[PDB]
Amino acid sequence: EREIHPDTTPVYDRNRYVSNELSNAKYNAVTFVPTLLYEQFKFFYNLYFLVVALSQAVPALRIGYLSSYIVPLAFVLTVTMAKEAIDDIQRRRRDRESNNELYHVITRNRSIPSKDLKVGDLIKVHKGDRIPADLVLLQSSEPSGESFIKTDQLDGETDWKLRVACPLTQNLSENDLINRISITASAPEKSIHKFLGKVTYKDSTSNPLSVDNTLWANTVLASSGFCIACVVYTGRDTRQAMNTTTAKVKTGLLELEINSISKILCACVFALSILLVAFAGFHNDDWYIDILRYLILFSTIIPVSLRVNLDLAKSVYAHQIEHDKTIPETIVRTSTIPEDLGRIEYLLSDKTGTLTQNDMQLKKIHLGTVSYTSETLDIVSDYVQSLVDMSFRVRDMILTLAICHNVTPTFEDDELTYQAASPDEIAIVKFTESVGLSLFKRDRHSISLLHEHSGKTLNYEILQVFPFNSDSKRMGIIVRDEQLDEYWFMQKGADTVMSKIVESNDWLEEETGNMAREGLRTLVIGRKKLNKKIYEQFQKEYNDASLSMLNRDQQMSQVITKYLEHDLELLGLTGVEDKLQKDVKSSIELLRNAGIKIWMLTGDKVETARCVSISAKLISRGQYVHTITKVTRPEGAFNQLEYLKINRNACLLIDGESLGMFLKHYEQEFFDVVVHLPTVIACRCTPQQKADVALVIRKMTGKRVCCIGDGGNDVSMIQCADVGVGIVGKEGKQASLAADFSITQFCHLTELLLWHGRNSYKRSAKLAQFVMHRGLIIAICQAVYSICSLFEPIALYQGWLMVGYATCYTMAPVFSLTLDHDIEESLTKIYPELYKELTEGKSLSYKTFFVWVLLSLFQGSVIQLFSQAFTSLLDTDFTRMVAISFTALVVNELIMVALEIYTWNKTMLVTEIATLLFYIVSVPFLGDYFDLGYMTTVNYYAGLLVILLISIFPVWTAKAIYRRL
Ligand SMILES: CCCCCCCC/C=C\CCCCCCCC(=O)OC[C@H](COP(=O)(O)O[C@H]1[C@H](O)[C@@H](O)[C@H](OP(=O)(O)O)[C@@H](O)[C@H]1O)OC(=O)CCCCCCC/C=C\CCCCCCCC
Ligand code: BEF
Repeated sequence: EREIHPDTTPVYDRNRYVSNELSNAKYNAVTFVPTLLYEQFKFFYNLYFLVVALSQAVPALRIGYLSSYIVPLAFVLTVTMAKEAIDDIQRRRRDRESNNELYHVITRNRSIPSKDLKVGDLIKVHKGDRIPADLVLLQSSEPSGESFIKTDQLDGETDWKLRVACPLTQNLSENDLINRISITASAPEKSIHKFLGKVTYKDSTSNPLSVDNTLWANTVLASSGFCIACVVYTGRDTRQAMNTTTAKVKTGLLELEINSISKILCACVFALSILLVAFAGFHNDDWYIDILRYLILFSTIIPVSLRVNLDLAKSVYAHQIEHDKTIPETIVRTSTIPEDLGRIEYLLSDKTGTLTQNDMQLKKIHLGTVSYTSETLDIVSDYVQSLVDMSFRVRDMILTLAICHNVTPTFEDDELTYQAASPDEIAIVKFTESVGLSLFKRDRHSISLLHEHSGKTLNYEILQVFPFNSDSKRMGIIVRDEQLDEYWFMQKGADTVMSKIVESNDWLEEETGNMAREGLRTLVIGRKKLNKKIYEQFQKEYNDASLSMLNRDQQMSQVITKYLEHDLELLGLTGVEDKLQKDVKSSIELLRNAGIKIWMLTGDKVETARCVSISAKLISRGQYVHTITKVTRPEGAFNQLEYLKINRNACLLIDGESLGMFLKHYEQEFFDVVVHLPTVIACRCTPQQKADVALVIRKMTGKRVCCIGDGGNDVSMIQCADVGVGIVGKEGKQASLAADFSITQFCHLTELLLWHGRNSYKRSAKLAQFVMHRGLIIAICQAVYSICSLFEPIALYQGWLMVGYATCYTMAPVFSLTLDHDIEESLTKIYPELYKELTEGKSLSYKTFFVWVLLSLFQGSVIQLFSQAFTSLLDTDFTRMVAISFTALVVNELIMVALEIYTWNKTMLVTEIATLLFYIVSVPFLGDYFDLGYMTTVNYYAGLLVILLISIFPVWTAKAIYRRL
């Protein structure tokens, strides 16, 4: 439905149509906590500390100070809520910058910004004015023709689309246009190639509307004066918003691993409590309450400290990412999953924006005996300047390059600009202009040049034109010169098709083979000289062959083959290139060397995809490069079967429809094939299919899938991907406004993954190691005391020492791990292989958690038993035993932190000593009610030395042995 009339003031919004601000907002305040709380409190490693601190609801379970349980619970809750709210408001602030762009309007008022622009308010978009919503172009810049919009940031196609103003709206003028014109459009739907509706005028006047009559979403107007359009859809009705899935919160692999080991740790301490209660036997005979009490005692430190440490180390990780000057302006969007980087194994990359700047130029031109590079412009320049032995080759090559195309230049000011249907033509004409034979004027029935040096202006009359078309790959024109009465035909197209029409060309195959190896978009050009009457003979034949209503249109092809394109002289071939992002062709090599199966997923065409892939070293110097294009229906399984037969070592290049079919019916079989390949490339992939592939890879292989992109083409992938990165590109930011991370170019990803991610993961792993170690050591010490004296475990370290060990005395060196560096900043590039060592669960598997358990058990057992050996269990010596136990326990952590530190930074060497000397100011100063004997005699410190020596010698020796081996 949707009858839209200008003069929408009576129903201006008024809930009749949505507003145009596409905010990336989360958690409306009326449902902020009800969502965040129920989200974070479902994982066991959080529910554990919640259930611990929610004890003391029954008085029988009061293990100690209510402060020890409520305080840290509130601390973690408030810190998590604050971080989440800060991230949300920061995203809203950053998004506000693009929501209220300023758009000149014609209905009323001065220019009003977006979020005030709504259905049907005419926008006089200018030049590079990013379109705000879905438009219907009612009037162009008055060329009596069309206007161009480039889809660089909507579907990724690198070629500008053709859009034509509606036929009846070029004459109405503003007065009748505003008053009552009316239009209608179909209800919003997916896809970026369909449209339906009608324009309307007084009485029954009506005309059809088609995809070429509309400008969509963030498509950017290109190379034109201005145009008048009335928005049709807006507010999540755009073709950009409709093709994008709802955002979902994501969780880190490190969080999952810590949950999986916290399950085991809870089971372990529950088993220890059961053992203690059953061993004692006579503990009140209400053994269930006693095992519950012991469980609550043993669980008071580990999980609640783990959440604090992780959530306050994520802040350091995010600050380090956001602050580094080697990756400047890489502001992070999602504070969570900063450590997930470092365990990435797949990387689905976009082509347009991330890889190619969509800038193009004639890198090199070859025309037979020699070749000319862009740097050697001087020779061709002085050759062409004399246009008005090899001169007859080069001059005519350039004179044909400057005339055989579809470009149309226009002047907005003293400078000219190019409106053309393809960057290939744009670059060809730009090269001609640079070498001095600039195109200066264009129109039906006339093509002209402006000549440098001599200042002459050349005028040619195009007699017929054969536009570029798919499955033809040839474009040519018949040119009638009038400076000299000569007729010409000049043709341009793909070598694979033209090579059958060119002269002997004994060198063309060799040159093309050595040309395309660099990924250049090879094109060949030829000519033929005609006369006046022969053109008339051709026209008679072509006019007859153009008979309408007859199903013999191939007569025209036969005529052109007979007369025009049979023996074209070979002027030469030209190599157009895609300007890759800085340092891409080595960054890809580094990433692949680290073990990441870098793929390519693009919305572009197959030829350009292959050319960019070959240019970027994504395909090795020699590979099969299998092609699977336009396969439909299930019967394409023979392609995958032949791929298995080919036995790997053969890159795959697949069309978007083929990928969509294979991922639709042959999910598992296709995945089992593509997994072992070194690289996959997709072409013409719609925004949904990239997200589908990203989901399927993770679902099927378990590995983690990075995704990098820019523009609304990749929002659906970045949201459904892991650690999804966005690039804030020129002329648009919508992708970075929704990505998890942001970077100004693709070169940054090398450092963002190999160094920041790896260091984050290692820091978090070792920090969790130490937290669990310092929890289990005290748990084991209390359990050993209960075993060896039959007293309740809570007797040892009773009072303020539990708080002082949970926090304060020993938090600082444990947090100090998050400032270490595994390797220098620079040495990441020289040894990319290091990142591969994390490919397996080498840091948080049960096989390592149990080793930590054994080491903590030994440490605590030695501590407690040797304290008892150097003291007595009698209550007379309790205040001495507790001291020789607790001080040794604290020094245990303050020594083991220094034992497992890789590089000694200034902060660590300060904080370790500053917490040891804080403990020395601790209970030995105001703690006399516990942990106090004489504590000065030599027999005390000798025993402490012996305990510490026997405690650390195994870890020191093991570290030495396993660093020697
Ligand atoms: C509407 C919602 C309502 C909620 C409101 C809040 C309720 C109460 C708040 C808190 C409760 C208790 C928790 C206390 C901790 C607070 C932690 C935190 O929340 O995070 C905030 C900063 C982040 O840093 P900032 O302080 O914001 O300032 C930074 C900017 O973040 C940073 O962006 C700027 O640089 P770029 O990154 O942008 O380039 C920077 O200039 C500042 O503006 O948390 C932290 O500060 C985390 C700790 C920081 C790490 C410190 C050590 C590590 C760094 C480097 C190591 C190098 C070695 C040094 C050697 C020493 C030689 C002398
Ligand atoms: F090249 Be993608 F569409 F940003």
